[PDB]
Amino acid sequence: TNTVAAYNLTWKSTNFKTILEWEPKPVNQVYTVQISTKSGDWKSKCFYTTDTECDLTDEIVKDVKQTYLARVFSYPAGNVGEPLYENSPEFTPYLETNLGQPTIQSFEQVGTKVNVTVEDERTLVRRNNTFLSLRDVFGKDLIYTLYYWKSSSSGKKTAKTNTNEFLIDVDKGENYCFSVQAVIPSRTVNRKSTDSPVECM
Amino acid sequence: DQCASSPCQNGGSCKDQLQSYICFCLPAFEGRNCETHKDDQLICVNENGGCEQYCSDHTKRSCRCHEGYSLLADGVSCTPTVEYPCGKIPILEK
Amino acid sequence: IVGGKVCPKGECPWQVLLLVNGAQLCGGTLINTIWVVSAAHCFDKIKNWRNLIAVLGEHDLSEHDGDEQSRRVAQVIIPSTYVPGTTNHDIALLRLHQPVVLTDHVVPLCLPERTFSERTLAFVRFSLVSGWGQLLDRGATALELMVLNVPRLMTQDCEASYPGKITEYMFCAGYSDGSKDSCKGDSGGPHATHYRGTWYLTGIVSWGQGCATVGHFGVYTRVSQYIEWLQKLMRSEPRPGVLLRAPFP
Ligand SMILES: *C[C@@](*)(O)[C@H](CCCNC(N)=[NH2+])NC(=O)[C@H](Cc1ccccc1)NC(=O)[C@H](N)Cc1ccccc1
Ligand SMILES: *[C@@H]1O[C@@H](C)[C@@H](O)[C@@H](O)[C@@H]1O
Ligand SMILES: [Ca+2]
Repeated sequence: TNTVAAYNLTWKSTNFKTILEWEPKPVNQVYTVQISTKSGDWKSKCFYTTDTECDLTDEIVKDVKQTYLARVFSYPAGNVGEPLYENSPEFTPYLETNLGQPTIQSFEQVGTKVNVTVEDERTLVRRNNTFLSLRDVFGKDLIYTLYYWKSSSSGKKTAKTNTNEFLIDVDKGENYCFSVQAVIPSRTVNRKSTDSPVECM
Repeated sequence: DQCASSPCQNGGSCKDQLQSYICFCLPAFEGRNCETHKDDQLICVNENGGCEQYCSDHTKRSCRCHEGYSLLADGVSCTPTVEYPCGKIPILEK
Repeated sequence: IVGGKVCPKGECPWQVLLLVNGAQLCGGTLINTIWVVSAAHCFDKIKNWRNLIAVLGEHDLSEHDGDEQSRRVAQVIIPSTYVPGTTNHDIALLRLHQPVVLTDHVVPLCLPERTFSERTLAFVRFSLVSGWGQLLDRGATALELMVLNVPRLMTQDCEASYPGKITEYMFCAGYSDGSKDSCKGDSGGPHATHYRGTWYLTGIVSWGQGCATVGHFGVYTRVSQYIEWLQKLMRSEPRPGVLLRAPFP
């Protein structure tokens, strides 16, 4: 009983920024994390740390469609036939990472129609020394839902787009407010993002 | 926006979420706040210390080679010094 | 070997064949021109130690192509902690009476340092196991050398298959779906791990519940625990008598 096994391993993931979290706060012991794909070698991270978390972003963004498994080792402090460990739940980034809060880039009005453009949210997926956008990663899998309404609207109306722009119809003299939500209809969990901050005319 | 704290260290970039944030780090950094330096980790437990064969601490960082091999100038690579070194397959090698 | 493939002639050049009275006994691993690593349990029932023979550069047992080199086993060294009829410490160090000649078809597998094997090789997922053993559970042995890629398990993950039966001197490798595994007659054969262009000895075919049986894995001798023991003995002067129980540690 020189060490105690970690527990409540949890994946915290948003726009592929992926952090592994666990308990307990280290008492007289230190942790080391390993991660692998179903058939890949084990890669170690966060060597001999007293943190109860580990950023694994750089590992999972190498292939976001792979299913990853991590495990936390417990080492006795000062005394770095195997060490105690605990396995994380399986994690498939492409299917499970939370869609980040979107933000409305711009909106233009001409006549009885309005453009509402969504900012292309950049993700933690690096390629060619640059961060790929949310749509670079998901393509047609990703849609946006626009909520729009006026001061006298008995209820919000909804529009949808396969791109990052909405083109809706509106009443002539009235000001509308807007809010967008990112959706991946093909998912079974974490299908939708949180609502964007509201922008009004 | 919770990014007003500027938690993302080392030239990182903060992006605001609903009730938290995410840090975009430079290529030399990782961590929730880009706090980890990727260079300052030359140890045998980490990718074999960058040694081709054997590694040693305590502080590679002193790489070494199995018999029938010698350590090259880069201080990490091993090269055979005999015709039939262990662990290599002639029929493929040729 | 179950569910594997024929190892192309020369691509498993450290594989040894052990014969007793000309009869197929076990496998083994050449680690230099003089010394061979095998399994202790292979020698539980030897009657005449003088008829013990190691063959290198072998491939097809039904043929003789001229690449074969036979040597008499001058000494079998076994951990004093090993007990015949049990699983723990299933490892043996064999001294050939005369060295073999290294060729394209005969090459030693590297015996790694302990730290390197524990820190680095232990986490390479897949490794090769080979031998002329049974192709199926309770089936016939192979005429051509067979080889198989198997994934390694840390012991908490094997614990369920063999409750309280996996010591720190063992490790599991294989598949719980019951499709691929080493088998009877493959004992002493290498479990060989590739790292950065070089192959190393990490395990020895030791035991299992059946062969490729659903819900279980092959059990291998954890060679990293014996590095020091092996190297000390490779320096010791030869002694009379073929069998020798050397203290471990
Ligand atoms: C000696 C070797 O040829 C042979 C290899 C078996 C490898 N099997 C798998 N699935 N990878 N080993 C045996 O036949 C051993 C011999 C033995 C070793 C220790 C104690 C008693 C016998 N027998 C087995 O491996 C069988 N599974 C039977 C068995 C023996 C001991 C414990 C559990 C099962
Ligand atoms: C935000 O992103 C990070 C990665 C750095 O490039 C910063 O300079 C930038 O503002
Ligand atoms: Ca032959």
